[PDB]
Amino acid sequence: IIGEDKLMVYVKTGIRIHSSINKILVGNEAKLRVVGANGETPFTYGT
Amino acid sequence: QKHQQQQQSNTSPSIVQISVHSIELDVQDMVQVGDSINLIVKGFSQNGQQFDSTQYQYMNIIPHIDNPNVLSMTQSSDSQVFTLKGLDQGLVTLSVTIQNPKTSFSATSKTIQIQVFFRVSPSVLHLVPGGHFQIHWTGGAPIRQ
Amino acid sequence: IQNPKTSFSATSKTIQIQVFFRVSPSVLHLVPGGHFQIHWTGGAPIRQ
Amino acid sequence: LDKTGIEFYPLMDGHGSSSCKDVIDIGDNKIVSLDKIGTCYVSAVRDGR
Amino acid sequence: TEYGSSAIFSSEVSNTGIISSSIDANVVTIKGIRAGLVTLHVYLKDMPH
Repeated sequence: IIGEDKLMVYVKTGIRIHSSINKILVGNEAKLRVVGANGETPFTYGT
Repeated sequence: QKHQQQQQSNTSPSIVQISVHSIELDVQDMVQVGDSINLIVKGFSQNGQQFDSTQYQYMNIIPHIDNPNVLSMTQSSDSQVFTLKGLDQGLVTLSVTIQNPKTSFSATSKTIQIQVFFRVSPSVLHLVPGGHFQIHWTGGAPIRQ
Repeated sequence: IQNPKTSFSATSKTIQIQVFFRVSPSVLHLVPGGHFQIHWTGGAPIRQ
Repeated sequence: LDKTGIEFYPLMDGHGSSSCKDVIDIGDNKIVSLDKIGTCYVSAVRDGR
Repeated sequence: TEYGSSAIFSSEVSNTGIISSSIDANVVTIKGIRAGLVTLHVYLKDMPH
């Protein structure tokens, strides 16, 4: 053996909606996204 | 001839590596709404030796969070230690970057995640025989429960 | 080794000397059904 | 030249004249000039080669 | 209508070498390098929520 190293893998259930705003004016928009129910972001599941 | 590998020189030298190349974060994955936990940032060398706390006063330490509205952070009276606080229920992703302020070279930790942390509705129901219903519920760990 | 009076040279055999690893990332987060390939740095990449 | 396994090394004169540290810095795949007038020499190495 | 000089953006790429990204002002330009699926992430650097 010329070395050992250790990756920790966390695996984390349901889904939720996410937005930073929940009001909109007439004629305005907001972009919505999904996030997982533990907090899983589209970075880790979106692919 | 057969034992020659074990004869060390009793005038033992010192060896100094000159250059943070990996980071560990020492903290808990769960905190209550309204309460706090500590985070310790461990910086290591190219050869896996930790730096001593007395060297972290020379390091450019930069924490990273996705959802500061659920889990907040401050730095403590020790540069190596940070204080976290939960604000409402949820999940948050956390990491820390350290940079050399003489050479702009940096290293970053693993990402980690921290949770912040039930009732039934209605508490009373009235029916006729042959009636049907479905119970509802609120608050807790809906991603872990 | 070269001769500084005649320019004649001789060369040794080649030999190999070995010097004595890490993973990246050190922490990963996935969702169930997620895939990844581990990356690594150093060790002895011509004998390991 | 940002690509993993590229390496950058400032080159000093054998008379010790080029203290490149007084003219430039090199970090985060950037180059930066400093307060002083001068010339620096640099190698771009790759894969230890 | 105007973001000021404090509106610094960052971007990350969940499968490296499928694309490259580059930001200028408030525009992220990307280029395809290999076939596949990737998430691009973009955030306000100093307010990452």
